[PDB]
Amino acid sequence: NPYNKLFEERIIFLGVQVDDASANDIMAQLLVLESLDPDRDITMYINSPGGGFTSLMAIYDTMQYVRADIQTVCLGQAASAAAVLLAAGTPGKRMALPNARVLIHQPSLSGVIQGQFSDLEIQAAEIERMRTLMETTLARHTGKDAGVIRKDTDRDKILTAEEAKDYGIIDTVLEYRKLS
Amino acid sequence: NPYNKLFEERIIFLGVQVDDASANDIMAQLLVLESLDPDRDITMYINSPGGGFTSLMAIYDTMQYVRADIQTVCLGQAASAAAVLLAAGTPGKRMALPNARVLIHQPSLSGVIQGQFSDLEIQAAEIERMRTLMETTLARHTGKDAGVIRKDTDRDKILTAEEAKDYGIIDTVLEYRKLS
Amino acid sequence: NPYNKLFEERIIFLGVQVDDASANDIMAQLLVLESLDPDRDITMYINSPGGGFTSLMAIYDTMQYVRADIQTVCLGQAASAAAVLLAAGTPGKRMALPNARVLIHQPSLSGVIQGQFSDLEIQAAEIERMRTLMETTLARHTGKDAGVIRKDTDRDKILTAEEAKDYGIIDTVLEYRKLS
Amino acid sequence: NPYNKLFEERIIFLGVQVDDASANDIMAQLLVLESLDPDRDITMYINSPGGGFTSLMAIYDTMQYVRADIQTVCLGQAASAAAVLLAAGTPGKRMALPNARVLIHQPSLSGVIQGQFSDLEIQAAEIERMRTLMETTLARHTGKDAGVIRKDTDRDKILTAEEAKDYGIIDTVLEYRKLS
Amino acid sequence: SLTDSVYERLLSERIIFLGSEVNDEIANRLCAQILLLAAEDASKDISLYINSPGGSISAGMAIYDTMVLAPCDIATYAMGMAASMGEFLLAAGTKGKRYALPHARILMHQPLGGVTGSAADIAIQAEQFAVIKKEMFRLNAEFTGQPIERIEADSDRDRWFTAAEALEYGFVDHIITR
Amino acid sequence: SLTDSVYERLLSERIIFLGSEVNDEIANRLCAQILLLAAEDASKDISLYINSPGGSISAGMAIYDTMVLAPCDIATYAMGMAASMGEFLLAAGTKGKRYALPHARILMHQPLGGVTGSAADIAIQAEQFAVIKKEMFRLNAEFTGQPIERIEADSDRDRWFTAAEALEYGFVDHIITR
Amino acid sequence: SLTDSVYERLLSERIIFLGSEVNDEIANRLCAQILLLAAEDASKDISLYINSPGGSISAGMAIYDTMVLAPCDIATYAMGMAASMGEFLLAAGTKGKRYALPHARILMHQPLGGVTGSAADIAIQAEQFAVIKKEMFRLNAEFTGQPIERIEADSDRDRWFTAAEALEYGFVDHIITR
Amino acid sequence: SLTDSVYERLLSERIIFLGSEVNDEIANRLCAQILLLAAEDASKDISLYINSPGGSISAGMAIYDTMVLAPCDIATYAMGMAASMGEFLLAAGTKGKRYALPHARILMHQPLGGVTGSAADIAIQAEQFAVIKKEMFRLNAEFTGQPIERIEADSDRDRWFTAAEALEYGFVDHIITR
Amino acid sequence: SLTDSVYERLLSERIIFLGSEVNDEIANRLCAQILLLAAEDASKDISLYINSPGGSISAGMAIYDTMVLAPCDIATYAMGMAASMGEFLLAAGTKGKRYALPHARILMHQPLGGVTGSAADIAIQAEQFAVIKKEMFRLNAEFTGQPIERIEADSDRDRWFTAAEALEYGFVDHIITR
Ligand SMILES: CC(C)C[C@H](NC(=O)[C@H](Cc1ccccc1)NC(=O)c1cnccn1)B(O)O
Ligand SMILES: CC(C)C[C@H](NC(=O)[C@H](Cc1ccccc1)NC(=O)c1cnccn1)B(O)O
Ligand SMILES: CC(C)C[C@H](NC(=O)[C@H](Cc1ccccc1)NC(=O)c1cnccn1)B(O)O
Ligand SMILES: CC(C)C[C@H](NC(=O)[C@H](Cc1ccccc1)NC(=O)c1cnccn1)B(O)O
Ligand SMILES: CC(C)C[C@H](NC(=O)[C@H](Cc1ccccc1)NC(=O)c1cnccn1)B(O)O
Ligand SMILES: CC(C)C[C@H](NC(=O)[C@H](Cc1ccccc1)NC(=O)c1cnccn1)B(O)O
Ligand SMILES: CC(C)C[C@H](NC(=O)[C@H](Cc1ccccc1)NC(=O)c1cnccn1)B(O)O
Ligand SMILES: CC(C)C[C@H](NC(=O)[C@H](Cc1ccccc1)NC(=O)c1cnccn1)B(O)O
Ligand SMILES: CC(C)C[C@H](NC(=O)[C@H](Cc1ccccc1)NC(=O)c1cnccn1)B(O)O
Repeated sequence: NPYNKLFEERIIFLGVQVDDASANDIMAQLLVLESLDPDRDITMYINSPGGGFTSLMAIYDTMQYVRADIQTVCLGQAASAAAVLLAAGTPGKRMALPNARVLIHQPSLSGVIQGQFSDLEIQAAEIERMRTLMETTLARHTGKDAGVIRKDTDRDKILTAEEAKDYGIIDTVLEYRKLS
Repeated sequence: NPYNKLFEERIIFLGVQVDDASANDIMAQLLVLESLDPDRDITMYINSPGGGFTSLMAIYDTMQYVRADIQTVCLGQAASAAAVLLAAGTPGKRMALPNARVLIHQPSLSGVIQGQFSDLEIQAAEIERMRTLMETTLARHTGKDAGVIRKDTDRDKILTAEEAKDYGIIDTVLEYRKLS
Repeated sequence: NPYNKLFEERIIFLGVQVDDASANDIMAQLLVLESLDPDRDITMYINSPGGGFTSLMAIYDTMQYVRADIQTVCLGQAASAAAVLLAAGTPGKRMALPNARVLIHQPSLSGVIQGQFSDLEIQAAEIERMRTLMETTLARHTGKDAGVIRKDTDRDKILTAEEAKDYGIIDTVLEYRKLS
Repeated sequence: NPYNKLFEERIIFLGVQVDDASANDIMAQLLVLESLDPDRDITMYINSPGGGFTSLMAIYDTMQYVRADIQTVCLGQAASAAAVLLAAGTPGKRMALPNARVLIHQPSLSGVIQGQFSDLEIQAAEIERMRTLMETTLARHTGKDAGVIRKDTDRDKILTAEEAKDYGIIDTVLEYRKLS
Repeated sequence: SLTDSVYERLLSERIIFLGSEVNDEIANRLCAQILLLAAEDASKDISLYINSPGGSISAGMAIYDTMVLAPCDIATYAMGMAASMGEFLLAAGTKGKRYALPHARILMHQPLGGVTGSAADIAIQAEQFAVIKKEMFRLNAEFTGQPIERIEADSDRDRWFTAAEALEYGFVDHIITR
Repeated sequence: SLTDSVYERLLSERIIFLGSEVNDEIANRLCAQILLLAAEDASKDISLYINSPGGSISAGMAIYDTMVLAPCDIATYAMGMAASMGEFLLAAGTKGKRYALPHARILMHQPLGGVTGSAADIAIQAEQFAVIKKEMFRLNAEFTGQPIERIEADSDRDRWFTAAEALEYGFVDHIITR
Repeated sequence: SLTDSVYERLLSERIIFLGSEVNDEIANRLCAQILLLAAEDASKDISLYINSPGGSISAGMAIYDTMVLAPCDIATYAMGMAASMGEFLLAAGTKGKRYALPHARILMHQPLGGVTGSAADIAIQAEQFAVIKKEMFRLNAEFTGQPIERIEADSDRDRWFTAAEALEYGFVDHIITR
Repeated sequence: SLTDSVYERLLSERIIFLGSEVNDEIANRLCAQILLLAAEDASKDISLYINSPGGSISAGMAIYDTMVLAPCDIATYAMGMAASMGEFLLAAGTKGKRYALPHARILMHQPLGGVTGSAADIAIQAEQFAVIKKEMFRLNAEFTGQPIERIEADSDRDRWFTAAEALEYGFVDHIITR
Repeated sequence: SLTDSVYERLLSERIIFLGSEVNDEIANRLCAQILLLAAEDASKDISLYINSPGGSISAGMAIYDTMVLAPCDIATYAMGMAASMGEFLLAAGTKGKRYALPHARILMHQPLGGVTGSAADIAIQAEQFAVIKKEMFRLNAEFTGQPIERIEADSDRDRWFTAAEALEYGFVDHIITR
């Protein structure tokens, strides 16, 4: 199996929709790699359309929590939660191949959530707290101010790898190191 | 298992719909084969109806990123994303058996995406960037100009193996090497 | 497992609907058997209702491409893609048990494909190219002229094993070799 | 596993609906048992509601084709294709336990098949050829004349084990060999 | 249709019915009936019998505005069930002419609804829901004569009233008894 | 039908209703009613009560053109809900004769829709959506008297107005009060 | 039905409506209305207000033939939306009597459809689609006065026109303005 | 209903419509209209405008028999689309009185259907389909004046005709032009 | 409804239609029409045009009993399709007054149905199906004048007849020709 073979090579794949199950798989892999060697850098390849904000914050907390550094390499697309996780890597070791996508926007609810107006007010304050927490994470990880993140992630802010490096989501664009 | 047996023989199969899961499987296989031997040519057999553009760019970035050369052999049909991945192989080692298909057209959205007119404008600019990036990739890989790719992939441009070799998608048509 | 046991005995089963997944499985098995021994004849047992034309041409290209000869033995039915793949075997080694069926007709679209009249014209020219390529393959493999194949596969041309041998789809009818 | 354990004991189970997949499984098992020992009798236990006629003829051709004799023991029901396959066993070694069912009728189409009247005429001639081939198989295997099979299988002819032995579908009724 | 026939025959007698969930279609039907009855005679009472399981606020807002802006005094009749927009439109009647049948059940609760879209869209929906709830509670305080804080504390969840309980609270002014 | 009966009876009194989502069918019904009322009397006002959750722009464009091209002065009445095409057709009324009921809720937001097809088709749909949005915003600026930049900045998302807020913005000219 | 009532009342005034997707049923209804209006008076204009999202060509062909062979001069009115068969039937009106309301949106694009059956059946459908597209483009060139090559190059994909753009292209002859 | 109203008004003028798929219900409606028009006046022409995508043969057989046995001369009018049973009933009209509108599309293909049941049932259905196809082809040869072998060779698959092509083949006798 | 209108207009002329599948509802409609026509005039013929794909026997039994017991002579007309209950009710007409249109297709086959429940219930259903089949075959032998054994041997499966074949068998007595 290639996933296990790269797991022995300290490589994690954030390759599916970011839900609680994929979040727990990524957290278990990160904790295993941290218990194995807490100094060697954990490589996280990110090709994901995102998902829930709680799974996003779980993976972010586990990436910042492990003693090993997280080299997040974005491939293809890091939308919604995967772009915040891509910026959540170790500063100076955040990579993305040149044709990868970075989609940053405010968190949204998957469908309609019904209830009384007090419960709707609570859910609205909670998604506003989610938006503020995502903006604070992107401000602390990209070097920008939270207000610039707030205007930019007001709608779908879509960037390339270079555009994400100028934005601060990644710290280096990875060249093609093919020998030919 | 024949897939694992050919994986020890440095052979990868792009044989399903190009979504994020198949993209991550192909990327994991490519990274394993690169970590095993970065000089031996990775053979990628391509029989796929394509899929998303982000998974397309992920597989393209990983194919160009690995130190091993990518001999892309198209079998049957390299449609949409699989034709761009077929052209994404190493120059001089892009193959296709004579009755294979190469379908190149502009990227489309799978269904209807709703939202406000600003979000629709953002999605339209994003799919225009996808079209321009696909045209630039095909221009840099087939030797043609991006405008010729733009007129040709305006609609479904369907080519045979010989027609793809004259077009530049492949560099060689593979003869039938049967001993009889 | 009987499939793997016969795979060590150089026997491949074309026993399901001919889609891209089954096509890639058959191609992987053929390439493994070619890499194992390129002189020993690959036996392909064919009991299939067919499927897509692109998977048909993929399996045909891989059967003609491998260095090993392809003894195609039709069991029960070889409709559509199967019958062309049955004729695609090595000349002189194409077999079918006496009560097998061979259904040859022009390729059809599975359902309705919508779009603008230019896209419909392109799809019509493509399915006409599919019909012409199937007729050319059957003419080069059965010894007949492409026009006779065109009139015969205009509708569902259904033949027995003897009728397929007189037609040229197979080169020998296999007798029942039971000892009693 | 009991199926594999009886497969080492030369026992095959025709226990599901006779479609192309079950047909190919039965053919693979028969070919493995023939390659193992072509003299030892292959026992085929038949408890099946039948299915397609092409899979029926595939299993019949493979049973007559293998060098080993086929002792078909009907349990519960040998209905439709399963009955013709029960009569398709080696003469003198066709068995059925006393409370088994044998349902013989003309082959039918599973649902409605649409198309032009020429295609419907072709499908009607094909199902008439199927009816004639089933009647010829039952006449050559049960000792009766094809016309008697034609009147009997005009509708659902349902027989017990004794009634199938007098009819000729089986050559022996198997007694209960319990020691008590 | 027999139901439409008896409805038009009671409309000729200035008796309208809020007999279903208050959606925009039934609301426009009721406002059209109110406008027709006001164009026929602007001095005779319009009897609105309400048997409704609730519905839309906008619809209820339209019915309420048509009730107040019609020169006729809208006599509302709580008939069996007045839940949500039913009780809001029942208490919206003319003071001294709001009635409850002696076994009607009146359900006053906070407006309900749904949030969707991006975070800014859900925040905008939050401002709109807060304004809607404040307007509905101020209007219910205007109708029942109760303080707005008691209205909001009682309609925080489902708050049930009988005929006498709604007469004591202020949704209706009399209990019809024979 | 009772609803169709009271609708035709108020159509005889030159009172039409935009009481559902503005699709092409309801739009053609409203334009037919407007053309009939203009053929009957071209000097009397046509009262259009709008309780609509929005709908199609084309439908709204058809209703708007029929409103302005009919010699009668179309008096619009915001009744409960005027969202999107409802507020666009409410503000489309004659100046000085656009009214809002005192508790109607008016929702102005950028036009919405979907993109489909190939990249060139979605680009063409992008040009068309940009032209549609610019035309709708210029028309709303013509109606409300506000600058087009304020219209676009406010209708970037869901923008809510009460009766007094819409009177201050310019969708309506008076607030009907008794 | 109120909608059918106002439709028949405007049919008595020789005003017909293409207010939905042009399928065979609505097409036969429109052709029956045209034949009735031609049997009543063959010298008075038939006003066809078109608010249609497109539909069937055979249906559009039937409506077009009924429009031409009708002794009456069919004055078409682009009302809000004229897409595909809507614009084809709008431009099919009498020259000098084709009008567009000042905010109607007109969508001209190559005919669409589907291919099914065997390869010979799909080839036959290809010949038929080519003949259909050539006939529609030649007819649009006859209507608008444009060359057929410009028609085919513009209607290769979705081609959008406003009122003034369609007046410049040739679908309509005047823009109704007050 | 407006559509039924204009249909009955044109039935009073002896103009019937085959405007949908020819199923047994629409067929019995058309035969009832033909029998009524023959009972009213047996010397005046019955105009049958056909815009049909095909349908059942039995239904087409019923309509055809009602057309012939009707004392009146059934003038058929190919209006837009005459496919399968539409073209069969169009060519079934009286000789010299079968017309095609100048842009109608006429499809003549072999009858289609379905087989089911046991092998004897499908064989019986095969005899019945062969007899049906031979009868339909002999009747089309009677109508168009073409040989039956040319009819069967042309209607083996979908065979398309314009107005002039159907006039040359023999489905219609004149092309209505103004 | 236009179809119901022409059906009632032909009912006034004593022409009824069996134009759908013979279920219990259509059967009771036909028996009510027969009873009404017998109450109006018991000496004039009732013309029953049958275009039916079959249906229920009970329903066919009800229609048949209403046909025979009505003092009027029920002239049946095979119109296009007479299958199962159609043919049974077509041959059920008065002797010398059963007609077939020259291209009607008549399908006589054994009654079909379904078994369900326990073994005793299915055995009871078997006795009932045997009695039903024997009664239907004896009645068809009474109608056509053929022996019951030939009826059962022919209707063992789908048995098809043209107009002349059904005239030779005995379902009808004349072939209407002009
Ligand atoms: C934008 C970044 C911060 C993350 C985004 N997350 C959300 O919008 C997700 C939506 C989602 C998508 C897929 C599956 C499940 C849930 N939002 C939430 O999980 C969420 C949960 N509670 C309140 C508010 N939002 B992403 O999916 O756009
Ligand atoms: C044309 C080449 C570049 C790739 C094409 N990809 C797309 O059109 C895909 C959609 C697709 C198509 C088929 C199956 C699954 C998903 N494009 C996208 O994923 C996409 C995503 N966001 C914006 C615009 N397009 B292919 O699948 O037609
Ligand atoms: C006739 C021979 C050449 C092969 C036939 N293949 C096709 O008709 C297939 C369709 C099919 C049929 C069954 C199941 C899945 C897909 N042809 C195609 O895949 C195809 C694809 N694009 C255009 C036209 N045809 B077979 O399925 O009849
Ligand atoms: C009667 C004997 C010969 C075999 C019968 N099989 C058929 O009639 C089968 C149909 C079937 C029935 C059940 C489940 C799946 C498929 N015959 C066919 O496959 C078939 C295929 N093409 C034309 C006509 N028949 B058995 O299933 O009744
Ligand atoms: C007295 C009233 C406020 C109490 C309840 N009304 C509401 O809150 C209703 C419930 C409802 C009905 C139909 C569709 C959606 C929501 N709320 C609304 O109509 C509503 C919700 N959000 C924004 C604007 N209006 B009642 O319907 O239970
Ligand atoms: C008044 C305007 C500015 C605001 C809103 N407009 C829209 O969102 C409407 C919503 C809608 C309705 C039916 C079908 C599709 C979309 N947009 C359109 O009608 C529309 C969408 N795309 C292209 C052209 N028109 B309203 O109509 O909800
Ligand atoms: C004015 C014309 C050129 C533009 C558009 N034409 C078409 O796309 C329409 C769309 C449609 C509608 C109903 C059913 C099938 C297809 N094309 C046809 O009607 C059509 C398609 N194939 C064969 C014959 N006619 B419109 O009619 O949508
Ligand atoms: C008129 C003839 C020559 C051409 C076409 N005929 C048919 O395909 C029609 C299509 C259809 C309609 C309804 C139900 C079943 C089948 N065929 C029949 O009606 C039919 C089919 N099998 C036996 C008897 N009649 B047309 O009717 O579509
Ligand atoms: C009239 C006879 C001779 C032939 C056929 N009639 C029947 O057998 C039909 C079958 C049917 C029809 C409708 C609903 C359920 C069952 N008659 C019956 O209803 C029926 C079925 N089984 C027992 C008793 N009556 B016909 O409908 O094809």
